[PDB]
Amino acid sequence: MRHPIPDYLASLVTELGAVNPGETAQYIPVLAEADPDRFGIALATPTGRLHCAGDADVEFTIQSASKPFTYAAALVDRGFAAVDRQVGLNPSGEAFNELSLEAESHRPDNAMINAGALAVHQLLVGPEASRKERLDRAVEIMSLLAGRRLSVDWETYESEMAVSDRNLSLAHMLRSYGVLQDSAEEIVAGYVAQCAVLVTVKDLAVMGACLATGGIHPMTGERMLPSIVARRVVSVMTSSGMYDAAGQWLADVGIPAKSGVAGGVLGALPGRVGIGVFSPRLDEVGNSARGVLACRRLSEDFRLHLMDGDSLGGTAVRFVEREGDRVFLHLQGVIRFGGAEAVLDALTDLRTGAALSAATGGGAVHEAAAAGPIRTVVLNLARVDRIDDVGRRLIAEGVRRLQADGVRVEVEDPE
Amino acid sequence: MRHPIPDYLASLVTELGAVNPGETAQYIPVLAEADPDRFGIALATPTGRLHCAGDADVEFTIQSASKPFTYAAALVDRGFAAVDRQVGLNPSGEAFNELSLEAESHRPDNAMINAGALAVHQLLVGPEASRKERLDRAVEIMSLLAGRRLSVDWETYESEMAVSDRNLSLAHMLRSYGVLQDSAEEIVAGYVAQCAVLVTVKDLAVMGACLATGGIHPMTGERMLPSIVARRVVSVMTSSGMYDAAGQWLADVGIPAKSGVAGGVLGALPGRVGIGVFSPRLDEVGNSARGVLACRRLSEDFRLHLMDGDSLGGTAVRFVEREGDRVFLHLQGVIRFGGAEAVLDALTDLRTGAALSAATGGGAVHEAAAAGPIRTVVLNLARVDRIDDVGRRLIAEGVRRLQADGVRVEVEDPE
Repeated sequence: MRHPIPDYLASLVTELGAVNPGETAQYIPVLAEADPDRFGIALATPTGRLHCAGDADVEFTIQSASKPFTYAAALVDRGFAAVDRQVGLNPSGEAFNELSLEAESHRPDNAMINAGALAVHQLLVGPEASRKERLDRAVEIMSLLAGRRLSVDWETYESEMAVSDRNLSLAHMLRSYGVLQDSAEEIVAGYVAQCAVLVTVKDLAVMGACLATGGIHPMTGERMLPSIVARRVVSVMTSSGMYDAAGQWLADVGIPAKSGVAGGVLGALPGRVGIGVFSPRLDEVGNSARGVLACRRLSEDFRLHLMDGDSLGGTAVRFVEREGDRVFLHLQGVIRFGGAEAVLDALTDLRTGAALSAATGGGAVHEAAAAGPIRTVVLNLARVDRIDDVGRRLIAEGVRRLQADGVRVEVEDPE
Repeated sequence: MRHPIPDYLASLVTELGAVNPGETAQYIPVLAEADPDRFGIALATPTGRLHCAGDADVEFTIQSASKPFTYAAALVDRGFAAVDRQVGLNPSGEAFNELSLEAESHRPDNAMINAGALAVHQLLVGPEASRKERLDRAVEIMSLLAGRRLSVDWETYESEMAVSDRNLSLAHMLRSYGVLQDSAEEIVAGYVAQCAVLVTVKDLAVMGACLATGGIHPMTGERMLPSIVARRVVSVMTSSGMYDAAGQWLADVGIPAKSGVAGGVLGALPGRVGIGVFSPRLDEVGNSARGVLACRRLSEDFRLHLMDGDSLGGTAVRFVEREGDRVFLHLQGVIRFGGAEAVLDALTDLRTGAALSAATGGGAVHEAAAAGPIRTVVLNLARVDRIDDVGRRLIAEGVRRLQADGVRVEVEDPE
């Protein structure tokens, strides 16, 4: 059959496509003269599906939406300590206030604002890295998450450089406070090239999906980033992505995102989807008017929100059977604290010493109390996709306390 | 056997219990002279389990941690429009700045700060509600989520009233801007009594759990609040609960929470747990020193964080079987967009016109491609706990497109 989501997307494109308020970034001709009658959107899932509609295959410079990816590369290349000493985690407007540097021992507020992005670029490969290395590293992280080699639009780059006095102001002030070690010109050029990286709505969706999964690429299943790093990135996207409008945005949209002045909007909702949107015209605060409106629509219509209780929970326990002397407990899904906690409940509801469930979501945990004594328990993990360190330790300890009850425990774990 | 979580909690209490930095709220004798050598913690799960340790059964006034619950009651009693016109969604420090009222058409920044909490109390039952009704309503919402009738500590109340000049300042300024209609004294007294509601660490955990589940009480399974309301409440807890430290808190702890000056800390992580913590001494910014540190520990040790990709996803599809002519697709868990989306993939991977999975978390969606033509599909929902409107519509549309393929579809749905 035909998947309905791509259809929902086409509707939305047609709906919101009816109008085209605002205007394109006027500070440079390349963006000032860009065709405004363009509108695309993409939704990449964890499993690897990519739904889209409209101009979702049209390239445009990523601009600010590049900031979370370089942030991820910096945290990976230098570790949290080195990065947190140069970049804060406080939300704020893009407007620069010197008192903010003198504050919290000299460091821009966050990686989402330009001052922070400059500091992040400065930190890209290492203290002795060259300009070319940091630029390549920025292109590399973005390409790795997109799953294809990306190009830099040098035309937009040069156009931007001719009017980079502001970013130069920020860079020099950062140098003054010891946040930048290389030259203002060098760091600004690197950041400007970084923003000139070309991407389509589909790429942003895929890149967003890597972040939504905790660092796993949805198309290949390879871990591109550590989960803690991906977690920090989406965290700052949420608290600072939409600047001083972040609070209202978290509440009313609930989707961590970041817009770019070329018209692209990046979205990343943990555990659910990667979002890419494209629409040139910006609203009064510089965000893609339709891009931002499209995120708001998806949120409301699909009832998608960071505050959703969409967790495995008790469903971690596929089922529990008591054939006679032994008990068979099967697990499944992505097991972390929530699922592991439920498993511990199952092991405890046995005596080695319905409606409520469904009403909440305890899965087959209730089948534990329902299930001659019990001399052996079999934990089958065949249906379990993966388990984080926490889950492993909780279940490991759970198995340990079973034996302590003089109960035989066999863990059938194919892979 | 013995559940390990309560044991983890005991360790933590002993660990963090080793020291007791800071001091008790000195503004009133009742809190100034309270016994500082007290420390408890509780973790209530969605299914209905309640783990705890230390002084988790010792009552104390809820203070500020009452703000999200009255916020929930106001949104329920008056609807979003009526509340959003009097209360913003912008994070900020507790320090009052008049320009903030003149801003965004006269309304305090958010429900977590005192000015906002006063406006919320003002909105409690209705425009013609009496003082006694609004106070009862505040006690009622809190009792309903705790699952027991709560009492007001009138001794703490009176003690607070003798030094309520500041809250009176806020209330009068709000009246000046038309945010309050009743008298300053009346609204402040209501808010002060509201803060004097007595709770234990276990109650906060349970109350937090109601919010974590989207409004469902974990002990009975009854819906106490609409999901959108519970969602708005946790949203504001996250963006404003920790005031100007919210960004750093989201990133490093990732648990929406709110502390009270009596030493209580409330936590609510969607889909996973309700947190209650108690420890009298406050740090330099007025938060429970150990309470806040205990939340930070749970986050790091259990790897619990709002940015976790802990979702049902493809696990929504329990399994897919092709006996011969017909296909049997079984669903399970809490189905919302994420799970429903996966189901649509299953229905589409059939022709009516492994490692990658586990690597991500597609569950048994892959069994769709793996599964003479196909004349009938059976959707069994017996194992599905519940499904939100979005999921229902997506699956409803999915079934509709199957038939459109001239495929027989039977939905076995016991309950």
